[PDB]
Amino acid sequence: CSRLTIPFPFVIFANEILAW
Amino acid sequence: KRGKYIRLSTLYDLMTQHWHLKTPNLVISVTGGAKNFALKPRMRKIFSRLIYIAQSKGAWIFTGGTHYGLMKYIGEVVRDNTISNVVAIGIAPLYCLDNNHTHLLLTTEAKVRTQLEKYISERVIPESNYGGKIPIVCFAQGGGKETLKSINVAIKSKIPCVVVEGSGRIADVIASLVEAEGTLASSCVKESLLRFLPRTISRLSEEETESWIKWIKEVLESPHLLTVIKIEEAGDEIVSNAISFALYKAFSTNEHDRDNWNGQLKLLLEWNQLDLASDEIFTNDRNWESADLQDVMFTALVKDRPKFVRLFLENGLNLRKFLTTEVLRELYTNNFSSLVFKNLQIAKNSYNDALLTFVWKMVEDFRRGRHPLQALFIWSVLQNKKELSKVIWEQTRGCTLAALGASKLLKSMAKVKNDINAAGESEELANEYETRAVELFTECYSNDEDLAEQLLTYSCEAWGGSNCLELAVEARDQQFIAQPGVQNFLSKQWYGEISRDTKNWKIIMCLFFFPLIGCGFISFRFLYYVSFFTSPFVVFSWNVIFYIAFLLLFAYVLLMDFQKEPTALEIILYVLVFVLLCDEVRQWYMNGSKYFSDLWNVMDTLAIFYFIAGIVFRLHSDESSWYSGRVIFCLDYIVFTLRLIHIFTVSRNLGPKIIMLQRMMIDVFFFLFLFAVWMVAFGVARQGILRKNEHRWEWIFRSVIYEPYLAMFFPEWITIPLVCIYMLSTNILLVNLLVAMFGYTVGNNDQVWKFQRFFLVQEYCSRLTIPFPFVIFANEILAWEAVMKENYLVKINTKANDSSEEMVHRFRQLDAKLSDLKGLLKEISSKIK
Amino acid sequence: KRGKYIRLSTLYDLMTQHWHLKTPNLVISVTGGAKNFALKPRMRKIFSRLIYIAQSKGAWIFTGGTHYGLMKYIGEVVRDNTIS
Amino acid sequence: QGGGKETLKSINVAIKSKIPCVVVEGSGRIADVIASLVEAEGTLASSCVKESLLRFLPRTISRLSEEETESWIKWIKEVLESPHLLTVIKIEEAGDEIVS
Ligand SMILES: CC(C)CCC[C@@H](C)[C@H]1CC[C@H]2[C@@H]3CC=C4C[C@@H](OC(=O)CCC(=O)O)CC[C@]4(C)[C@H]3CC[C@]12C
Ligand SMILES: Cc1cccc(COc2ccccc2C(=O)N(CCCN)Cc2cccs2)c1
Ligand SMILES: CCCCCCCCCCC
Ligand SMILES: CCCCCCCCCCC
Ligand code: NA
Ligand code: NA
Repeated sequence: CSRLTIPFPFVIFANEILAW
Repeated sequence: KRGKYIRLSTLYDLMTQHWHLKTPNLVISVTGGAKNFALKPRMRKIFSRLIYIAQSKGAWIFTGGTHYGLMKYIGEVVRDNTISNVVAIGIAPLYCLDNNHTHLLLTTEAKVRTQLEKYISERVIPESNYGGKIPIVCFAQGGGKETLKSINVAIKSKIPCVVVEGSGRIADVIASLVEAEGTLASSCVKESLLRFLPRTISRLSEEETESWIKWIKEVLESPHLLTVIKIEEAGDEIVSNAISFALYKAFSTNEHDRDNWNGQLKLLLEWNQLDLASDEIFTNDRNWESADLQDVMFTALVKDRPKFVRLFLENGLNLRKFLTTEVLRELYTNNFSSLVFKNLQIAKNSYNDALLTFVWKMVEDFRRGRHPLQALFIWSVLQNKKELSKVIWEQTRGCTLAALGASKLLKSMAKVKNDINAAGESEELANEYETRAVELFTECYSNDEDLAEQLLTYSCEAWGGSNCLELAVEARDQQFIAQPGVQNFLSKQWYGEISRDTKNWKIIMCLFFFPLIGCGFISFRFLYYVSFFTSPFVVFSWNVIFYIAFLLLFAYVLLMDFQKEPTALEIILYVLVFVLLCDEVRQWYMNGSKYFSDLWNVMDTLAIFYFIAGIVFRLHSDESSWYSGRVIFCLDYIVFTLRLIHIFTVSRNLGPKIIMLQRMMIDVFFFLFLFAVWMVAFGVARQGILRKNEHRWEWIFRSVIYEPYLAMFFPEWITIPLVCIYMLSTNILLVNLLVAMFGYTVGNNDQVWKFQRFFLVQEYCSRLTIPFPFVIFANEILAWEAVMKENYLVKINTKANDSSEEMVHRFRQLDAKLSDLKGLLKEISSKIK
Repeated sequence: KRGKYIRLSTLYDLMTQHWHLKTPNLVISVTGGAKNFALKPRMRKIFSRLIYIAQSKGAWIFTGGTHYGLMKYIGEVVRDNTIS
Repeated sequence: QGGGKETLKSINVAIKSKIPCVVVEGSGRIADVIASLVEAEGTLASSCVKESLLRFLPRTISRLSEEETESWIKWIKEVLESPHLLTVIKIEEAGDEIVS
């Protein structure tokens, strides 16, 4: 999941919770 | 952001009409501006359960809205509950204001606070739970003059009950001056209050210190308005055990509700006061007819009081009469949570079974418009009512069946990944309905086996449309099926009307010699042949014996026969293959296009369709396709023998090894698939390197697949990385081989194969009970387990022995005995004076 | 199916000679027509062990034969022991 | 096991007339009374029937006359004339085989 989120042929195209 | 403030020196309408809602409860916390307040782990817990109670009942919490000690802790628990409604109204060298109260109304302030809360106690309410009257409670935990007159002006002026506890300065005083009758104890206020808070008396005059004795002694003029949260109450639900007992005291001592037993019940039902409602209401000196216990029952179901549903049933309430046609539809759309019903949509669509379709349609026809007890049970199972559904289960008629249908309905609603908290709870509740149906059925099987096995196959009167066995295989309830009652049932369904005590070989030798059945050789249970040859152990033994003789005759046809004409041997080879196909088409039902997904049952059909093509090539009369009809018979002879090898493989390892096998079968099929992928890529590499560079046809695409198997059955610098291919292709294929070996291990093991041994034998018993050559020729027990359930519920209830050895009754039964000795010591001193 | 009834305002021979057997034990449960009866888990157990004892010793259990509270519970444990 | 006038004279006409033994237990209205008036010798306890029976069932006394309420004291005290015909299934007997 830390790779690119786009398929192979298209690689060339590219404090409120601490209170909880 | 919010927080409203009003400067102040008639009031109530400016906050219930302009601002917010009505009060079913109202709590008063009085400490005053104590800048210090020792919050223990206990006092942090008492005033955190209290705001959860005000969150549940919807109360107002009047306190002094300044940012010190308790009142800044009460404020910061309120914003903790609005993070995870509560209306904490605040009324107040110099104190700073508290930035956590919802509405602020700022010594000089404790008269408008009293005359407000004395007005809310004055009101008359048409909802009328507490006789109307809006329940007012006043807490107390600390010392000082201000919290002493707050208890005074509560109790003396009107009747709000007051709750204190034994941790503090003067709330410990009144916690000590209530277990004592000394004719108002005219100077024990001085004999208390000095030895437990010695520094406050030497700070003021005597005439006001005696006024504190006048203050305290008029609190104790009514001890029915004074509940004490004692220190030894080391458990949850002790604030509400004190608030409800304070509200029950003030309600029942009105001297008006002697005829109103029902108003005491609805009060004691809203709070979960079971052990108070049993001994103060249902004691048979009070007169109730068990006819007005029905609207109180419908409230005990919807607010999830499971202990009160049980108390209403055991005091006399016919649940069959109560569950009318409209109560179930005031329950499936009015009191059905939409998060479950949205989750019922996803379970019905993504993991669809025959039981869910009856459940999804019976939820719908109540929300759109007869076994009523089993509709209330599904209502309380779908919503994961953990302990209410255990009460309705004991009132159902088919109790082993409904414990399995609930265990399947939850196991399908726990297959939804929409919320893994609700899917983790309902899987846990399903695992204790399967356990509930194991130990009920072993109780039924420790009685006579002919009635418990009458109950396994009960026609259910359309519960879900299935018996207890069908509802346990589809649920994959491995614990219900691995129990010895169900395994003994199947081994009698497989041995048939033959007894299991005859021998194993004694059955087989009666196949080869029919007149041994008519003697006393076999000990089954006038024409015993139709009983012997219908048991599926004999049908399986004859079908394998026929299948070997079919293969020994197909070997004679292939070698000695088969010259040019299909003579009398080969025609009956069709007829023996035809009954191997006629039974397949009559078993081609119930497939769902998934019966053929195992490579040993699609192999059965593809061995005949590759054999029927051998009868096509047989009747062509030319030598160019007669021999092509022999090589398709000889290749099909190996397919028919591998099915015999697979029959011997399964039927020997049908036991503990049936999990190791058939997991290793799909693990070797994956290795052989990866080996076939590698042999294809070895074929392209070997064809691309060798000759015939551009001289090709569809010769290539049919040879490259087979040239490495014919290979199985210039060195400048590339020869050394050719070995690094054989050190990589050996590695990645040997790992797939060893994964196939040891993959059965990784992944209670007795109930895994006992479910599979049950599922395979019941799959074979669901075939025809006639051998291969003859396929062309073709509420009295629910009353019994109601007795068996009550014997079972006695077993699990009297298993509270390690909780009876917890001596919390014996820690307090001598406290009444030592106080029996205590009071007699005191009165004998009064006589000799 | 069964269940015999006699309207009544010397008696014993008309049930040991015409009807059934002799008594090694004889239990008397007296509550009267209490229309309400709080059956706890304990009182459900005391009056279920008792009928098992009368099953073992072969007793007669005289009670008020009306369908209310204990006497309808005593009756329905009796048919539970004739089922098991 | 329960209360009322009828189960009180049933214990009476059992014990007084002939000798069948009587078994009570401590869960009920007046069977809890005689479960409390057997661990006590007070020379027949001439008014402890009033010192019992009121603090543990307070609504049945204010439904009838006094001369029959004193007759209930006459009813209860002739039960206790023979305490060898009065077994109590006590509450702490949390186990099987306590009826027999
Ligand atoms: C030359 C041929 C004709 C003579 C040899 C006969 C055998 C090939 C046949 C007759 C006895 C048969 C067996 C009879 C008993 C067994 C065990 C039986 O397994 C069980 O009993 C499991 C118990 C259960 O499933 O509940 C399954 C069939 C099987 C292997 C049969 C497989 C084939 C057998 C060995
Ligand atoms: C090539 C071919 C095609 C169709 C049918 C056959 C004859 O197959 C049998 C022979 C003897 C006994 C039982 C069978 C037989 O039907 N089984 C094998 C039983 C053991 N796994 C099919 C199955 C039953 C349950 C799951 S699978 C052969
Ligand atoms: C379970 C043992 C069965 C032994 C086989 C019986 C004899 C088969 C051959 C009979 C001709
Ligand atoms: C380049 C070949 C190296 C030898 C391979 C040995 C594999 C043995 C597999 C036995 C399971
Ligand atoms: Na290789
Ligand atoms: Na290899």
